[PDB]
Amino acid sequence: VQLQESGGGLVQPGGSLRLSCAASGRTISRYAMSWFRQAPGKEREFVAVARRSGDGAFYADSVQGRFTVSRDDAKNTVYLQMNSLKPEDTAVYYCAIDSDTFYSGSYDYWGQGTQVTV
Amino acid sequence: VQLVQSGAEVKKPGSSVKVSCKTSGFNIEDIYLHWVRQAPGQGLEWMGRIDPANGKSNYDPKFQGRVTITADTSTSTAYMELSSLRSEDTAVYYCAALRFFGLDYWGQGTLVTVSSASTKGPSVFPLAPESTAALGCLVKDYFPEPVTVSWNSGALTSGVHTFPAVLQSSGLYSLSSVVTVPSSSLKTYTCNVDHKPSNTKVDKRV
Amino acid sequence: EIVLTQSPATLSLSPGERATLSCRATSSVSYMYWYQQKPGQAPELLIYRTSNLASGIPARFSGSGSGTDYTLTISSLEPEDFAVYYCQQWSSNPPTFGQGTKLEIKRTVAAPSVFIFPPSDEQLKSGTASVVCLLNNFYPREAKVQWKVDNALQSGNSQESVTEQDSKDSTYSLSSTLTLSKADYEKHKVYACEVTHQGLSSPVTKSF
Amino acid sequence: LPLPEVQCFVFNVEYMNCTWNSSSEPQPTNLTLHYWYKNSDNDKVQKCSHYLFSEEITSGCQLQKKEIHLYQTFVVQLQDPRQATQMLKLQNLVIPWAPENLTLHKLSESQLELNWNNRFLNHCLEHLVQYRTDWDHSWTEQSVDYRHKFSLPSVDGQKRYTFRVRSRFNPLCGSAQHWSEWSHPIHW
Repeated sequence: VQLQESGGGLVQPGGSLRLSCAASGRTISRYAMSWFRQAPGKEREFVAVARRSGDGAFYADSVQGRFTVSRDDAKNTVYLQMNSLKPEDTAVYYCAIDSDTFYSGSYDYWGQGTQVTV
Repeated sequence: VQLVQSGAEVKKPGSSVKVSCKTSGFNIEDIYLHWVRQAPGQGLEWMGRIDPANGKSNYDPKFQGRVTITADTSTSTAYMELSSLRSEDTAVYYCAALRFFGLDYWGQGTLVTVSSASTKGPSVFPLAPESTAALGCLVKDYFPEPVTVSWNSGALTSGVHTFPAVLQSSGLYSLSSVVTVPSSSLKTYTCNVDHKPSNTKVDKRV
Repeated sequence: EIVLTQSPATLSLSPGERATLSCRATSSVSYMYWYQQKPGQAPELLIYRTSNLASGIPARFSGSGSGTDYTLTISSLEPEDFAVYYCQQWSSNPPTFGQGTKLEIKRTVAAPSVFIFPPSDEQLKSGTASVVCLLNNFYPREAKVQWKVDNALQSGNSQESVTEQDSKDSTYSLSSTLTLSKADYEKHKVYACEVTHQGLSSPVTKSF
Repeated sequence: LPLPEVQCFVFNVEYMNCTWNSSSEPQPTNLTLHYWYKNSDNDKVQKCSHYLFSEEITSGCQLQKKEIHLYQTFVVQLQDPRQATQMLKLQNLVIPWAPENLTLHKLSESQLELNWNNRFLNHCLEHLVQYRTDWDHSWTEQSVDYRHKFSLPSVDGQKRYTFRVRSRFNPLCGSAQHWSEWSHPIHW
């Protein structure tokens, strides 16, 4: 799998941004798809996970109520919609695919990432 | 209006267990009494049914040879007898009643634990290694369930996680009771284990 | 028998949302009955004859369906609504239940706190060694624990036990025990527990 | 001679009291009651267990909550130990308990909002507020919908207003025409 992230850019505080993770090599219809963020002055932090359609979408405490993970299985794409962005959200966002179909967090293929500056 | 069942029974493999269900608040012969078992951590499993008025019983093909359901209208009590007991028969057996629609009334459930092991007292071993550390006591090799675990005689109740017992391959049970406390407080911490079936009380300092 | 398949196996939703539980039967059934089992209690009928509410059941619950496909709907979720629901049939003998849909509380994702406990000296004197790995306060439930004894995978030597969802914070705790003989315990030197969860970018290892 | 009519009444969907006038029989007879539901999973009629006794004779029966299935046909049979069968809709027989915790809120000088807490779901209940004045001896009636808020826009502080409310299982969840018992009147 070759995960590619796109949509990163400079956004004013309180704005909205959309990130897209495209998967090339395997179909996402069977695997969970997770977004992680890494601040320049921090370590990598879990943001959200979009599981298989109908299995729910889980979020971190910080992004709860603002971010939403959508899952376009036809295009093998996973989207992250951020609303009410804060300067604390300035980080590089990476996208990983959970190789375990049982959702045990086996992230083998990671993405290149996109810098989102607020 | 209640269904009252007999107490939990610890049986040996190859034996038989007779679970009773006494009905109050209505007539036994006016309902249909169904027997439904639930294995630990599993779904409901229908075993059989009986029309107490006529005495006719219908059994699930899985138990068609082994289970026998009878009724006594004089005492208003029904019995389910399961023979050739196996360790796969360890389950909670409920009596349900069909009066108008569905299984209206349910019994509290009788736990039947099938095991060849005998009553053994628990062996408590200390489990000891962030700003918060974790301490615990390993309750091992006891039979039967349950084991009551407390910390500092009830003083600790916040970070106490007691895990459900896992049946070992040896037929005995094991559980771990873990408390989570600040590392600076490392205050004396004690695990109190009460196994009433063997009349055992252990106070272990971890 | 008419096997009933209930989806999803677990349904994690926050209070106030709408829950839909599906029963599909291999063959057509006239009606569907729904039962709610709380932990430590007997099952309790909610829906009878595919749509009708049992006695004392609040109006949040609804039922619908036909043929093989049936659905139980909860318009609003409440704290007393998070239980295991079972779909049952009576059309064909014998009566059959669904394997159950555990309705779960959906909080935010929390990575498991991992601790390692070596066996005590007393247990070694007895003749056995048990190494314990504890995962504390993690959501969701799905986590993987594997034992790296001297960097070698161990299979069949471990047993896992997970608590129910905590009432205060709706999280989970798990304990994995590794049982070995004292000789086998002394053969090796480094004992490690490696844990993978969805909230963790990389596996967390704790060793002694 | 016809058997006495059974007058079943459901109370707050908690218990059902069924009663009959056995005194009409010249010979005191302990009439038996068998009840069931049409199109039920159980084909066996239910015999009454919680019998009510008056004048040393069976006057009725009492059914508990798990026996009360509204929106299903309840068949009651008075049997002489000659049968009398009545087909009933308990949805039209539910008598709610009286409204509780009556309280008047003085939103404005001329506005008085009467609010009451009912012991059953408010949506299924339509209320009837009767208010009385020292001069208006006749109890003025204003039916109130499932929303239990009666806002009188024209009140007098000098007048000693008395308020009393009676609920009814009507019309959302059932078409019961039997009003509940009056609550304890509150004065202002």
